Amino acid sequence: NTAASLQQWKVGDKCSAIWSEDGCIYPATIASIDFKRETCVVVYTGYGNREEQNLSDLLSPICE
Ligand SMILES: CN(C)C(=N)NCCC[C@H](N)C(=O)O
Repeated sequence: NTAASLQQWKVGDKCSAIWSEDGCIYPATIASIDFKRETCVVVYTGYGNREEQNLSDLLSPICE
């Protein structure tokens, strides 16, 4: 189940995010967090793409 919904993040943290385009988990680092939108922008590592994710949706990063 999705137990990791108790996520609290800071900018510059590595994580994994769901790509809007494929819907898959990809490695991304937090570029900015807007606690009011309860969301944060992540930059997909290796790609350079950036999109906004929910703090609670963010998953633990890769082993890199
Ligand atoms: C998780 N991400 C961002 C990716 N798997 N990206 C691949 C496509 C990257 C290209 N700049 C584009 O956005 O079209």
